[PDB]
Amino acid sequence: ERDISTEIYQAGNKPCNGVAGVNCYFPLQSYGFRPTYGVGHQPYRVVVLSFELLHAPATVCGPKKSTNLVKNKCVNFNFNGLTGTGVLTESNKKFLPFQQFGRDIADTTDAVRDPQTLEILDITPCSFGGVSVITPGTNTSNQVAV
Amino acid sequence: TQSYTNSFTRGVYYPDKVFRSSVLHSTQDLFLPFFSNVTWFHANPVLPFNDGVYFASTEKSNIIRGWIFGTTLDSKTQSLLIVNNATNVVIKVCEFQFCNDPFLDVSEFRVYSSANNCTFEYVSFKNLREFVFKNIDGYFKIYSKHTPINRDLPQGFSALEPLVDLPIGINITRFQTLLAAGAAAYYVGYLQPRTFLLKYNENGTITDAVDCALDPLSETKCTLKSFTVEKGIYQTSNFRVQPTESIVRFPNITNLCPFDEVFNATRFASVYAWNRKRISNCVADYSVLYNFAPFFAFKCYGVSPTKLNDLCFTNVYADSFVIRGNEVSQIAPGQTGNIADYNYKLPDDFTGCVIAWNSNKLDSKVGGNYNYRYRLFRKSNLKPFERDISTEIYQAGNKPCNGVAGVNCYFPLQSYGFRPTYGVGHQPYRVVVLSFELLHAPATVCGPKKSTNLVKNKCVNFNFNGLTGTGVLTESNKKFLPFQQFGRDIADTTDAVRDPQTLEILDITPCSFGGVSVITPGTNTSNQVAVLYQGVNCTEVPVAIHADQLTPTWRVYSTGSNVFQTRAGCLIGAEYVNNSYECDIPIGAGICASYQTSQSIIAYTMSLGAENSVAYSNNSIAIPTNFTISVTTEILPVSMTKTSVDCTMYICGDSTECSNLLLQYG
Amino acid sequence: QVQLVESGPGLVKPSETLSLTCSVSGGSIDNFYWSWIRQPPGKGLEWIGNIYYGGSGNYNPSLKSRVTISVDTSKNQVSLKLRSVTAADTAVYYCARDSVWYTGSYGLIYWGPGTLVTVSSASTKGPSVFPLAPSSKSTSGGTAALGCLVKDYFPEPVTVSWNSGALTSGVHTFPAVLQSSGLYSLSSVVTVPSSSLGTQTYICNVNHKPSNTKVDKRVEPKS
Amino acid sequence: PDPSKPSKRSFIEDLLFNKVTLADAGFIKQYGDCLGDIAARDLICAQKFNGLTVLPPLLTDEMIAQYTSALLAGTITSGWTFGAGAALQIPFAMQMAYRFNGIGVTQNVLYENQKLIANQFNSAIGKIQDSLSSTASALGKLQDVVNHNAQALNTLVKQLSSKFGAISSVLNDILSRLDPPEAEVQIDRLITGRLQSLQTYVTQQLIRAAEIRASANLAATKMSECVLGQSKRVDFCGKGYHLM
Amino acid sequence: SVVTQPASVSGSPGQSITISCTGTSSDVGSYNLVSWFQQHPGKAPKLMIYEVTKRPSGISNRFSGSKSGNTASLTISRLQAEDEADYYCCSYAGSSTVVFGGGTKLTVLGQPKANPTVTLFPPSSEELQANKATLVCLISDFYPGAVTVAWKADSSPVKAGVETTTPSKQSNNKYAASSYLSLTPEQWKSHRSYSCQVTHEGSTVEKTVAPTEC
Ligand SMILES: *[C@@H]1O[C@H](CO)[C@@H](O[C@@H]2O[C@H](CO)[C@@H](O)[C@H](O)[C@H]2NC(C)=O)[C@H](O)[C@H]1NC(C)=O
Ligand SMILES: *[C@@H]1O[C@H](CO)[C@@H](O)[C@H](O)[C@H]1NC(C)=O
Ligand SMILES: *[C@@H]1O[C@H](CO)[C@@H](O)[C@H](O)[C@H]1NC(C)=O
Ligand SMILES: *[C@@H]1O[C@H](CO)[C@@H](O)[C@H](O)[C@H]1NC(C)=O
Ligand SMILES: *[C@@H]1O[C@H](CO)[C@@H](O)[C@H](O)[C@H]1NC(C)=O
Ligand SMILES: *[C@@H]1O[C@H](CO)[C@@H](O)[C@H](O)[C@H]1NC(C)=O
Ligand SMILES: *[C@@H]1O[C@H](CO)[C@@H](O)[C@H](O)[C@H]1NC(C)=O
Ligand SMILES: *[C@@H]1O[C@H](CO)[C@@H](O)[C@H](O)[C@H]1NC(C)=O
Ligand SMILES: *[C@@H]1O[C@H](CO)[C@@H](O)[C@H](O)[C@H]1NC(C)=O
Ligand SMILES: *[C@@H]1O[C@H](CO)[C@@H](O)[C@H](O)[C@H]1NC(C)=O
Ligand SMILES: *[C@@H]1O[C@H](CO)[C@@H](O)[C@H](O)[C@H]1NC(C)=O
Repeated sequence: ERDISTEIYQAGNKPCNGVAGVNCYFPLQSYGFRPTYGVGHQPYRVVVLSFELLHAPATVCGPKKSTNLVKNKCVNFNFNGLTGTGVLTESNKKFLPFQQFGRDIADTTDAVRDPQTLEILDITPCSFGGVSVITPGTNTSNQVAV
Repeated sequence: TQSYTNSFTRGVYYPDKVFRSSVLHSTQDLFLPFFSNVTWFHANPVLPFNDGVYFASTEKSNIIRGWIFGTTLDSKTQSLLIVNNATNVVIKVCEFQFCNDPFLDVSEFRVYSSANNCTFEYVSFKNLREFVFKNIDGYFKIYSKHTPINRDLPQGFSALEPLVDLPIGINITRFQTLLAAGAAAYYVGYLQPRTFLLKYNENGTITDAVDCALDPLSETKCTLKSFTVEKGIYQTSNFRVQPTESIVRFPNITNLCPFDEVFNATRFASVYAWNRKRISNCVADYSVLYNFAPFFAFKCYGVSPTKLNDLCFTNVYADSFVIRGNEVSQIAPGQTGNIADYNYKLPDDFTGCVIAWNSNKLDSKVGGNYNYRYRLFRKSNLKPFERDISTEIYQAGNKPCNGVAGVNCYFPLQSYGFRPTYGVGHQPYRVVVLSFELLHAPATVCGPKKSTNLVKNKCVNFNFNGLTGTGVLTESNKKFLPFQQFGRDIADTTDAVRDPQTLEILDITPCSFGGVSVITPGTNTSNQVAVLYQGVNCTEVPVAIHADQLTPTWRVYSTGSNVFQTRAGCLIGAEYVNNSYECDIPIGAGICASYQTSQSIIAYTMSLGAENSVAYSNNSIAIPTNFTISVTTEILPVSMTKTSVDCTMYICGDSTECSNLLLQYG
Repeated sequence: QVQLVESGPGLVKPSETLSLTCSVSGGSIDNFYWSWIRQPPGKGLEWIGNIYYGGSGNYNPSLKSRVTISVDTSKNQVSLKLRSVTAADTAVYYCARDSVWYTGSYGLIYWGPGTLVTVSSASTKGPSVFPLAPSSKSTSGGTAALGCLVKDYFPEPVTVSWNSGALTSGVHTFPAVLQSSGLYSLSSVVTVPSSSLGTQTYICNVNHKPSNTKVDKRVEPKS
Repeated sequence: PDPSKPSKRSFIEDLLFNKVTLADAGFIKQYGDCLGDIAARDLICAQKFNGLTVLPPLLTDEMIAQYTSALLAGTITSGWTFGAGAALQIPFAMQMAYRFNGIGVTQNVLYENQKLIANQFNSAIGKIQDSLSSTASALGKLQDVVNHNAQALNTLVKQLSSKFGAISSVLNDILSRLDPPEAEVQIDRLITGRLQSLQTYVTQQLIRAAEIRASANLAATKMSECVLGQSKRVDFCGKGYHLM
Repeated sequence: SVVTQPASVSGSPGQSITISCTGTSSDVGSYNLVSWFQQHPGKAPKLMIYEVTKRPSGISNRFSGSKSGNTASLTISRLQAEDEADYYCCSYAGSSTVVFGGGTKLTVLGQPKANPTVTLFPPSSEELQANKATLVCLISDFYPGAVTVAWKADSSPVKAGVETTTPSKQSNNKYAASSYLSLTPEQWKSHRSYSCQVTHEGSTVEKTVAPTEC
């Protein structure tokens, strides 16, 4: 919030009526800023960069060459800095124009919107499963099944 | 013309830009509460804005065109103007000088006489059109939705898709409608910070919502994360009485602490003979310490500098000396070195602040300043906060020195160089260490804080010498001895305090709170519920209708709804019946509730069964003359679901760094 | 700004119960500490007790076995009851209230005028009001002191006004005397110009609360 | 049952009730009870002020007494017949003869020693009375259950004084002495510690509840077999040949 | 009373006096909650000091409070005539209990000697119709408050039927008293005159009444 008002501040109960005096101060005060001052009293220029983060169509991006789009394969995707690994498929989800991605029960990104071609891509974990080994005792044989 | 209406379930908008389908999502945001009190205007000063605005209008001719937003609307500050032609929508934020009763001249600009410094411009059966305006952060968010109707606000449901978001950081407090003799009508409501449960269907469309604070049934629905509730009694929430006012009690101290003569000393002491000054019986305003020395920042341990004005300390100690840049890191708990071992040692549990600033201009001489000395040799390390100004000759070897310097016989003190041409690490630095004794005895050093009056027998937010809390303060019978200042409880909670100004004892009690359960038949049966306040007499049930008596904003009628007192608590909304039936919804202590015939919820004492005296005598026997073959059914669980968990996939799904870190956990 | 006025019987027989009610004007009960104090005639003050709307009730340990103090917000008053009344309880009783700046049992700030309570079985008797007419020679000096003798009444006190309270200047009401019969007698005398004896009517109003006796007596020159 | 007493319990049931002292019955606790600050129940007030409360059982003690009275009356006036179908009355001597037949002793033994058996039963009941009325430490198991639950709650309360590595164990002190960002770390440490204490309490309660449920199933089986009938199982309904 | 105060104290106008209030370590030595009340005769006590030192609004700065050890002191500077009254100290005794002091009566030396004013009233006509006779001798505005009353039938002394009040301080710091002579109508009409004599500091003033002839 910014406050560029210059109204006289009323310290006490007496109204100031726009006149400085006892318990009536001018809200702004000037810095000294002389070159002979110590480090803690010298002027410092401050720039604050505030990042709105990525929820809407991103408009500020880092320098990053974008590759082609690969579908129906296990790939490492990076959509506007959202990284992951999975299979990207054409999606039937009916995104409204303001939306940019969809989430799941575990707040996992289940679908994305391609920034260049404004289409919807479903993201699926590539493929995985449990592997058990059936074996008689090693005292009997080294032959196993999977 | 101002009529009033219920908003019904109107005013639900998409809270974010994330697609969700077939899910119930709980969101806390500025929503228009269900069945709120909206104002209906017919066709004129400016209405307030508050936290948000819900605008609505049923039309077929498009008479209402635009809106005006701002605070004063007199060209002294930026104001928002939204208009729309038959094709385009024009939004400006110029510093308009609005007329008293603006209106678009059927175009023209009679709305505003002047418009300067435009810092933003944007161009882009009845029908009910609804809009929501809210000005959070630096964005003006406008949501819109228009639906055909065949009614002020139909009892159906329709979400409001977001329409525009504007990056203007305008402060807004008032607003006004705009239209192009004619007549018009529109509805206005105000948003509040409510929690809603939204229902996203398959297509990602919000189809239903539940206002979690509307009534006990909606609270139950939000607790269960469901829109349908089975018959039973559900422990929903806790009721708590909120504090009414704030009380601050500090010692009546007027003297200002003498921090000027510490930092503004003509010459600081040597580190081996560091100066110590005691600060007591004064008010300490640390925000002025930045004006005495050009130090960059505090280094506070156990406390944060910005909080130093909110605390009271029994005593303060200012220790001042001069070291060089390399040794400033040794002024800290747990350090070792020449300064930490032989000159100045801080305890490992140090609670205070360190303020070190470069003084190369004052403490350096062209030929070298040799006034500042440090102890280089000592038999053993110093204890914390110990001073050793001895100058006895140190004996390095086995030969006694007999007060004469020589081989393996050194003078313990050595002087710093301190020449102005040295590097930053070798230049002199003045160090002031503030040690806080903390608050156990009567505090003598306190921050600048006006103390208020004393309020007893009420739920208040108290602040006794920086000890903050919320509770009821009552006069205490505890026999404090004069040296004591507060009493503790089993959980080391402050149970009693001593008022610093009037040296009396005050007991502190938690204000009032309890469990709240909701007795309900199925929502398929009725929406009528009863409320059980657990373990409370039917007099501490919070009755006052305000925003400082309850965490649940809803309030089931505590008088008309038939109250009843069970050993389980206070039951509101159930009519006690002298009959006894089988237990349907167990409330407790032999009391059950059911939904019976109009129909309502009844509470009763459960029935154990029909009494049956057996016709016993010493020569009479009952013998059966017939029988019956009974087939009964007994169900027994045998096994359950066999589940397997992939630990790495669950915790660290497709992440090598996470997997490597997980390997560390055994 | 609040005003506290005590009321109740002025005579209680021994071994009875004494009840007093303090009525509040210009304020509400709220959460203030309402305290009852008493003072025997010619002796020091003695704190009886106090109570606030929250409940409980803190009493003097020497009297807590007999004292009961309550508060009624609906009727906006404070009630004091003292059981097993003995002759030692004859005293003037006051009610006091704490302020916002001196909250607590120690807040004795806004005091009532008080109410005298006497403990005995002696009969209550309305006073005899006799017109004390000054002598003709006493009125020849320009000043006539005319009065009313309030004689043979019990118990104290009585309030004597002149012309329904209109006449206040020059009115002196002397302390009552204890006669050998146990009854009380005082003389309320007003000094007036002698010129008004034939044109102004002087009627003394003697009010005795214990018997609810109001006597109006016109005082005329000796004839 | 004794109709004289308010709660229609028997003499022995009253002795048993006096032998076990509940820490907290779960009934209504007046606000002034803990506001008085003189009460000797400071443990219960501390538990209640930190969110730990006790819910009352659904069946009051009078209802349990009525249930036991009904079971006793059925057993006395109808033998085991009331556990199968309708209660069929039978003189008690003949029922005891049935039991004697059930343990392998001919009923003429019961009929010819009826007075002796009655006297022995009365003397045994009197000795049970004296044993209950003399030895205070008789109902060890129930008191152990009550003490374990109370001790668990007291430990949960005392866990609130632990810093868990934070600067202080009081949230208000942390909030007052530190800025929000730093204070969040200490509050996180306290939250983790107290959450772990709650999880420990709940796990112990689940295990102890499983044990209590096993005991309750055993008690229900003993009620069905020992009380509603005569049991041939050895040492299931007491040592010796079970009669009733 | 646990709290002890001096019975009385005297001072002259202009000088400063001190009233002490000695309690124990549990009432005065424990809390800064000592209050000083001023009570005039026939009036409710008026709060002069609260919280040891604080003066309520409307109280002159001539009254100051202090506490040391178990003794609270009220200092009155520039004594005046109206400051002569009773002074009490109340103290919070813990456990919601307040204890009052014994009370101290201040005396101001500034009051000079004042001779008494006497007024004598004979029985009224109604009282004689009531077969009773009462003579009223009202004495006012005398200082010091010590007078002696003697009644005379003609010239002979009268001892029976005399009821005299003790002196009572008036609102003007002077004293008042009243005497009553009870006589039968026959005694009233039989004597030529009756007299009331008041002696103060050795000076006697006499008033006389006689039956009226009609
Ligand atoms: C014993 O009970 C059975 C039923 O439980 C009786 O059988 C019924 O008899 C009536 C009249 O004879 C018939 O109308 C029913 O159809 C019969 N029911 C069945 C299921 O067969 C039987 O009569 C009874 N016996 C005695 C001796 O009373
Ligand atoms: C980006 O756009 C430029 C011109 O607009 C085009 O030459 C380039 O190929 C585009 N890059 C990608 C990755 O499509
Ligand atoms: C090998 O191990 C199996 C265990 O299943 C055992 O049955 C078998 O006898 C063993 N054979 C030999 C040769 O040890
Ligand atoms: C809305 O508030 C007004 C007064 O503020 C009241 O008269 C009206 O009844 C309220 N509306 C409803 C539906 O209760
Ligand atoms: C989603 O849209 C399709 C479009 O035809 C519609 O048939 C379907 O009913 C919609 N889903 C729901 C839950 O209404
Ligand atoms: C503090 O003391 C001063 C004078 O000692 C007084 O004026 C002020 O009112 C006191 N403040 C409070 C809060 O009592
Ligand atoms: C330090 O004190 C001297 C006098 O002792 C004064 O002249 C000077 O202004 C002070 N400087 C600061 C920074 O307070
Ligand atoms: C409503 O739900 C209850 C569940 O308790 C069930 O017994 C009842 O039959 C249901 N009624 C209808 C109409 O579905
Ligand atoms: C509820 O409060 C009233 C009044 O304080 C009291 O009479 C009653 O006994 C209380 N009930 C219970 C169950 O404590
Ligand atoms: C229940 O019975 C009691 C006593 O007979 C009576 O006081 C009460 O009013 C009855 N209540 C109802 C709902 O019948
Ligand atoms: C048998 O029962 C009757 C009443 O049912 C009773 O009067 C009688 O005493 C009983 N027999 C004996 C021996 O007591």
